Amino acid sequence: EVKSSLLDNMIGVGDTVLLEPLNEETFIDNLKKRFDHNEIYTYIGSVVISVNPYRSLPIYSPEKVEDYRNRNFYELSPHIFALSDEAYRSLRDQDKDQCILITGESGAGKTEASKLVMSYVAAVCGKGAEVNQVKEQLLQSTPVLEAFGNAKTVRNDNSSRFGKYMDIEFDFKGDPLGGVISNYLLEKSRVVKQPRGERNFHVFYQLLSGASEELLHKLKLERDFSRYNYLSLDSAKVNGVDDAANFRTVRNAMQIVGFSDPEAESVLEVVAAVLKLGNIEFKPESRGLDESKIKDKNELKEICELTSIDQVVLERAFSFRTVEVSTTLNVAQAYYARDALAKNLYSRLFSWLVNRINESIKAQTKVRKKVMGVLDIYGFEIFEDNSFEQFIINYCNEKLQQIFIELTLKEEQEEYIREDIEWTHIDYFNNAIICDLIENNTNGILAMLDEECLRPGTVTDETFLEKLNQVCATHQHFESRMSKRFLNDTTLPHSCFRIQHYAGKVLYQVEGFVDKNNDLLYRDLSQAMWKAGHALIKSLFPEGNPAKVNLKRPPTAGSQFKASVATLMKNLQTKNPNYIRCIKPNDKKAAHIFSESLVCHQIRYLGLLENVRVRRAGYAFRQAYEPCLERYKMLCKQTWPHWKGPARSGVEVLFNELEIPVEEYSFGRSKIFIRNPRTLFQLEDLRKQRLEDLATLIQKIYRGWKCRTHFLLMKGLNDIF
Amino acid sequence: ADQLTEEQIAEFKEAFSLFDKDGDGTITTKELGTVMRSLGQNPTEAELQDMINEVDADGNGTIDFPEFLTMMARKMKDTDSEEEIREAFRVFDKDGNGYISAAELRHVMTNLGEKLTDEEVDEMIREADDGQVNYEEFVQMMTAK
Repeated sequence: EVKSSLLDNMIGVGDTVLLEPLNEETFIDNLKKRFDHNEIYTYIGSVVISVNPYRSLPIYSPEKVEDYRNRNFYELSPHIFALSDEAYRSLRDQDKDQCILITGESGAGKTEASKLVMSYVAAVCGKGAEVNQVKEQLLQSTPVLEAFGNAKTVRNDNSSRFGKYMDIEFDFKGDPLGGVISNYLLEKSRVVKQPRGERNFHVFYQLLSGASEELLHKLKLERDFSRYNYLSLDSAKVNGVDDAANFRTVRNAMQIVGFSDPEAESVLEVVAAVLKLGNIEFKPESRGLDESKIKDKNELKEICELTSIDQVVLERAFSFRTVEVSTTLNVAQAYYARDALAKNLYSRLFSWLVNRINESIKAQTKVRKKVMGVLDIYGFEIFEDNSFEQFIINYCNEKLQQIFIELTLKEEQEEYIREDIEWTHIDYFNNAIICDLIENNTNGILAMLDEECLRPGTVTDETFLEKLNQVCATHQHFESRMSKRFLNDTTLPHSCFRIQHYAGKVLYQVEGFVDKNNDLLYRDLSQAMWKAGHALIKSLFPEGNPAKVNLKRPPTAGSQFKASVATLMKNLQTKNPNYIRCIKPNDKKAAHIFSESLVCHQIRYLGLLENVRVRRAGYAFRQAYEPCLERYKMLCKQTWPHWKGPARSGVEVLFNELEIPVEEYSFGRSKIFIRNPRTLFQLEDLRKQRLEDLATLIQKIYRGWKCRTHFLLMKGLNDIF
Repeated sequence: ADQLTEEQIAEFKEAFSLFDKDGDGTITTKELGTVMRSLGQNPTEAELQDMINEVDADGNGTIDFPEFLTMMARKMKDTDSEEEIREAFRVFDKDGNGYISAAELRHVMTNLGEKLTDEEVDEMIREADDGQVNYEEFVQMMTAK
């Protein structure tokens, strides 16, 4: 055991539940006060707040990985090793599965946090070398995941447009067997359309940049971003990004992950089909009620030569639809399919790549396995121009927070009953009204956006918004130009709606919501692609097998996510969760700069102040009667040195001695509860000033014994009479 | 009227003398804590500085023997336990083993209270043996008596 406390030599305040007053002012000024002392980790109860130092700090020492070994939170200063410890001990002793949820803006260190969690675990789990046979494949795999899943937005030059899960698998003894990597919620829309200033995924620009002309001639490509629609002319070269170099780094990484050069070559063929697949244009057939028709077949011809598919079947695919018969598609309906084939060929390949990596470190043996995992989902996004893409990222952050704010509230209420303490209803922010506003299947935005895409009639963005305005109007968390806030703000213009999240109000632009929501992969495309000669392309499209049931598809795009976010919340609940809130102090990757402006935004995004109100829950401090006495018994002259035993009554008579009012605390069946920190800081101050009297006692007594001993010895040597 | 007794008054001069070197007949300010402590006294340097500011308005450091006596008469009633000084250490113990880290002793004895000097805490240490220090063996040492 050990008799320590994080209140000792506390810089600022370590567990922000001891904050008083609790405003955003005092919060920003405390992760700055700590930050300046290299105290980047801060607690909200069992949660760690990680502000990126943008340097190496000497707190990741081997002596820490052991100092934080098998110790509770309060026993030491805040550190990420306290979360990794709770996780490992829970994994080890309860045979539980651990998910570690990392949230925040890119560059906040979410890549670094996961590496410090798993590098702690290797150090304490005994079989560290075998664990790190896994952390290396997961590393060497990063530059591929990035090329296919990261992209340059108007605020992040390397943002991950997907949810990232990785874990390491042990058996019920502690012997590691392998790892997994999972991909979630890919922004398939980014393939086909992007906004201005932003950029498509990396792998397109890495390929065209650093593929030798010989390699660009096997794929019917050319170094000219101005020739491709799915790529952008101006926004295609980023500051300090050498896609040529990155491509050599993605070509290497596949080699060491385990890709036969046929496999790799057949991967870069599919990036080449999808890039060139957005060059296909269509025009009406002799056309007010008529059909669609290609413009050119040259790029289509190249796609067929490359993919080994049959032009006749794609020609027929992009234009007809055999169902139930073979209805012909409108021109719009035909572009929607040239895209749907593009994004549902990129995503199916990215997910393919992920499961081609996991074959390496899949756990061979079929025995029960515990899991030590990290979920790095993508940070909240308030852009200047918010679109359908951000809607998902923010709806995903709202599902995760509601799931968390209620779990946290449930477990605090579950403790106040163990100690026979009364509950006080926390007038908090139930996050569910925004979820309901979004994901409801009757009056939802998703359902009513899908419902405008199921119309054979003519539907544009302004009908979907003027649908929202009709039914979403009275929802106090929905405000538009014709719906109706009572605040003196300039009126909203057309073609936008604003809703209130847990992270604040976000203004969404409707241009694209209908196009970005049409993900219609009708069977004629899966079937024409199952007829390919490409061992890869035919493997991504199994519904193209005529044998397989012709059932349906995921009818919509917003539907395809509401189900994909559902399987995530359902997997994450089956696990023991801990959380890391990663924060950037400066946009400029600077070491010791802390901008109160930029950090406060993330305090909103991460929803941190509700965590404090939720975890405070009235009484902010609690401690078991035993250590609470051994620590403060020296403050009255009735407990010093003993006792009063037992501890509940010794503490009672201690407080009724310091004249501290009875309204300021409460007696639990094992722990003493204190409402406001301003009391606990009064006890921890008196202790600071009592210990200055204990030191003075030892000091005064060593000085007396040293002098009395120096004197009698001296006057014992007076025997020279 | 001190209130004190002669056999005491015997004990104290023995000690008073050898600090009184000049024959001018007094111990210096700085000569009072070492003669106090030399006969069963454990006074805080603050208490000592109080005493000084009381006697000496003569602008020099001089103390007579009766005022000395009446500076020693109350302090005998100033008992100081042993389970106190034993707990004062246990407060500064990472574990409950009774072994205190020699550094966390130097830290305390040099950062809290009446700071001890660099040479005090070194020789305190070399009297307390051996990377650690058995503060429970150190207290009997200083309190056997």
